Amino acid sequence: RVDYLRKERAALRIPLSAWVEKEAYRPGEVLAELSEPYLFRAEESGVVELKDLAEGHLIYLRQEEEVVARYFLPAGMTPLVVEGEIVEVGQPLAEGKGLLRLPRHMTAKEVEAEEEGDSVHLTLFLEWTEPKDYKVAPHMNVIVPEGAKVQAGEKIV
Amino acid sequence: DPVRQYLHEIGQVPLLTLEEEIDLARKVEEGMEAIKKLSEATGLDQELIREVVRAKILGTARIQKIPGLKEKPDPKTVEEVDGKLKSLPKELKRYLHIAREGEAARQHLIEANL
Repeated sequence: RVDYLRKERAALRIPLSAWVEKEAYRPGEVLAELSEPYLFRAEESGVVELKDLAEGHLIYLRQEEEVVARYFLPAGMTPLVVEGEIVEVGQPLAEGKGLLRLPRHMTAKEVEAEEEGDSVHLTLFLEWTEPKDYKVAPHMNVIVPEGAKVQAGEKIV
Repeated sequence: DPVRQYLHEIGQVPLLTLEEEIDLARKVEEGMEAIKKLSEATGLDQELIREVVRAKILGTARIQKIPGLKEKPDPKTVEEVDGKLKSLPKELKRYLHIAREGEAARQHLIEANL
């Protein structure tokens, strides 16, 4: 069982009446109390990408090829759009309700603060674990040891 | 009785699963190639380092004290080689242990198919 790492720098739009307000959120660490089911407001146009992560979601906004932005949907912040579907600016991207805590497999490092009125933007550098399994056969022999830290393009077995 | 004796002595060890077999040949050949890579390091013979491995594995001074009244000098042509290959970096060092365990597995294979 190889648990890999995934790094992404993503933004978030949540009001200021919520914002649990921390520089580091552990898995399951509560984020953004809110009030009412805030509608995530797209700050860019493009086509989306819905990459489902455990409880949480991730929206990649790109025009043609290149990415225009990346958004993070905390647990309970629900997607209003289908992957690849064309969206616009200010469009109702997603909806959080109440709690909307941090995902259970993911961390948060190096928070950010952009605050305007009742709302605030937070750019979080997020890294998680996206594990995968490999079935070994008698035609194989494991090389790397148990609980080892593997590189990129590493001979495992 | 030596007859039942041998049979029971070989009946003291399990055979091998297909896995164990493939793995055996694998590690064995990894040791046999390891020695070959050692010959390219300290600049010794293919069989020299080879036998000298058994000199620390197959036993102590019992392996070279009776292959006949003459085989090859134990304190001279070997002991110098047991220390000549002893000072090498981490790069070359592992290829020694691969020779010890690699050549070791050979015996397991034989005992198995016995």
